[PDB]
Amino acid sequence: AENPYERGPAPTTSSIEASRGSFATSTVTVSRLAVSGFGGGTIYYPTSTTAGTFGAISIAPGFTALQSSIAWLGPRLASQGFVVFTIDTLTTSDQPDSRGRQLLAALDYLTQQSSVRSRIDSSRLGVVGHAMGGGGTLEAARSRPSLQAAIPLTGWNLTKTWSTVRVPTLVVGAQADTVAPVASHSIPFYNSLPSSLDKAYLELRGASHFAPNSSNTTIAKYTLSWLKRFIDNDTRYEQFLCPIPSTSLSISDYRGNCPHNGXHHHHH
Ligand SMILES: [Cl-]
Ligand SMILES: [Cl-]
Ligand SMILES: [Cl-]
Ligand SMILES: [Cl-]
Ligand SMILES: [Cl-]
Ligand SMILES: [Cl-]
Ligand SMILES: [Cl-]
Ligand SMILES: [Mg+2]
Repeated sequence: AENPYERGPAPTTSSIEASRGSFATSTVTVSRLAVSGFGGGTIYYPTSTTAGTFGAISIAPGFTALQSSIAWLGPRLASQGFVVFTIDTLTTSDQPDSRGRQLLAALDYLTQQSSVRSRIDSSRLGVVGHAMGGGGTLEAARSRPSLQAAIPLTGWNLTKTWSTVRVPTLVVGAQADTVAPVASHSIPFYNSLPSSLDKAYLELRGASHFAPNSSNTTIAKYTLSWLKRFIDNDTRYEQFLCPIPSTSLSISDYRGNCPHNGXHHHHH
């Protein structure tokens, strides 16, 4: 294809909302004892060897949480054409800066040492995270500007200013979140990102802090579209991001610049 990184069939509303994409997937377990730098995890990967190499992401949980809290993202994203590494942290009490470093240590294990490293294009990587792990994605993106995408889900971080981030970032907030309220976390994060950066804010209507821990089609479709657009440079997914979505039962607020790779809109 024109885009060497394009994978899978042309997307539709149905395909980006489905619980699975078109790629068969498998898993590998990485034990705590096999790695240094992070708490092990689970690799979800496309099994096909005829489609080319894939981009990859690491995903981190929040304070006290285990990888089971984010596991549903594994098959859901991997089956759309990504290697997805859901990790445990060294301790459940690790703070956002530590989670950020562990996201990066996990990506380096994935691309340099893991059993699927040959299936990955190590130049096309991203980070996703929930809660303090979402705070970790901003920490990781700030440190590693070569990342292609960063997605904090209901993120928590005492640092509110992210004006040096150069990684395209989708900030996902939960409107009713009382643990990491959007007014003091997600929205400040989004507002402090550079005006020149490809970025978006997605607010889940009436959602709690725990919405990212259960199957959620709105989180899935926009996470997928963002990862496709920026890890794969896949302009077939631009249609779902630009013009920005209108508010709905699932979406209470959306902000972002359009078009990508080139003005800011906001729907409330
Ligand atoms: Cl539609
Ligand atoms: Cl459709
Ligand atoms: Cl491995
Ligand atoms: Cl870098
Ligand atoms: Cl700050
Ligand atoms: Cl809450
Ligand atoms: Cl909708
Ligand atoms: Mg890119």
